[PDB]
Amino acid sequence: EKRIFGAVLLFSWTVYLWETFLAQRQRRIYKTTTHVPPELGQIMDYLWRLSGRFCGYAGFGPEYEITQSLVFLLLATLFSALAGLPWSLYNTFVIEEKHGFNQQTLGFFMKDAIKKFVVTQCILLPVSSLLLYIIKIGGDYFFIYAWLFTLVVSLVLVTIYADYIAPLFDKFTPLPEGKLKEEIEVMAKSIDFPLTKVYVVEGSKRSSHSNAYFKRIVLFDTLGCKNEEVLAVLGHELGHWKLGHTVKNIIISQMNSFLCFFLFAVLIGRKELFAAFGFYDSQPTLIGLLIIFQFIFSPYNEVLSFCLTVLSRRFEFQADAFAKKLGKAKDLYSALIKLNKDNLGFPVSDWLFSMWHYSHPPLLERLQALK
Ligand SMILES: CC(C)C[C@H](NP(=O)(O)O[C@@H]1O[C@@H](C)[C@H](O)[C@@H](O)[C@H]1O)C(=O)N[C@@H](Cc1c[nH]c2ccccc12)C(=O)O
Ligand SMILES: CCCCCCCCOCCOCCOCCOCCO
Ligand SMILES: [Zn+2]
Repeated sequence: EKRIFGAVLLFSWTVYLWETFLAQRQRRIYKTTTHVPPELGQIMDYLWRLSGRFCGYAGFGPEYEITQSLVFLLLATLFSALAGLPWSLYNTFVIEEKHGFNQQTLGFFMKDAIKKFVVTQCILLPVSSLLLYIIKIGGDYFFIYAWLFTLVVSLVLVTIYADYIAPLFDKFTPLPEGKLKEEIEVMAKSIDFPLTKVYVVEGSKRSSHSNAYFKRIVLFDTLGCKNEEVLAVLGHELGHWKLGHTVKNIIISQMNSFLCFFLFAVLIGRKELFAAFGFYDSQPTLIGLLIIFQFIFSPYNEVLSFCLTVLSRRFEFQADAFAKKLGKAKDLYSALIKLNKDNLGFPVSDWLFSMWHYSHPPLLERLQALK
């Protein structure tokens, strides 16, 4: 039990020191690189027991484990929401305000935060009661049904999100008739993309930052770029579809989900895993998920994150190359420079920090490839 606890905590500190090291190398570049390089002249000018206590003053005794688990889920997410709030306010209303990006008031910010928290609970708790029940009621192969249920939930959520969740938080409007709407339609036909409707999301209610999303096409209103540049960026986006990157990501995530539920099944009988974290008299299923998925699986989670980051960089070069294929390299080149400027991206990075962290290859590497 001591080896387990100690190893989780030492791994945490080790990752933290590695990431502090990397961050320092990147911060050094910001303080050091004080004029435009020549490669760039043309590019820029306890809680558990507390939850039981709430349960028993409402008339629910310890035998009601899922109930206590749902209380814990509420308090844990509330605690994390509350401790994140000072930081999010400072980033939005000091950093983002200072550099010209924030567009929202404090009242919008708090309305938004409460709504996101409520909607999260509306989905999280019912789904959690069922998943926990499934785990309890189906071994020795419970993990197959646990996996299948999370796959179905994931599928439902993704299928309803556009119509039923997203409009609670953002304003979507059809792209107006004009020259851009028609060239998008031409391009979509050209690749057999069954384009249905083009929408514009009013991101400017929040921020002047811009970002294109991956059926329907949704474009930020802050995306700005002239029409031929929007089209090359769409060309790139549609490359993620033609090349099957989205399907590969879905398969990876469900294979990973299968593997973790299997290993959870292997490990969840080990009472030493619970004792490591102060659970002596009981082994609640949810606490089990927490310990195994977040603490015990720690090294695997880190290696996989890193592997997905490398893969992501590879997919981005491939999507750029698909837009080149479509004949849009010159416009994509232009588009990436202008978005880098509107969003104030700094186009020099430390090679180690960027290898570890960047899901998108540095701008200069993307421009060279488009040439
Ligand atoms: C051609 C480009 C305008 C659109 C293109 N979008 P795309 O790569 O297809 O997809 C984006 O990146 C993926 C990693 C994510 O999984 C997606 O959710 C999405 O954020 C892109 O290169 N996005 C980069 C570049 C970028 C767009 N807006 C930004 C704002 C700040 C910094 C960088 C950007 C990004 O996500 O960052
Ligand atoms: C006995 C092994 C310690 C070797 C690695 C040092 C870990 C330091 O990271 C701490 C960073 O996080 C700040 C909060 O933790 C402070 C306590 O760290 C003391 C490490 O013994
Ligand atoms: Zn992309």
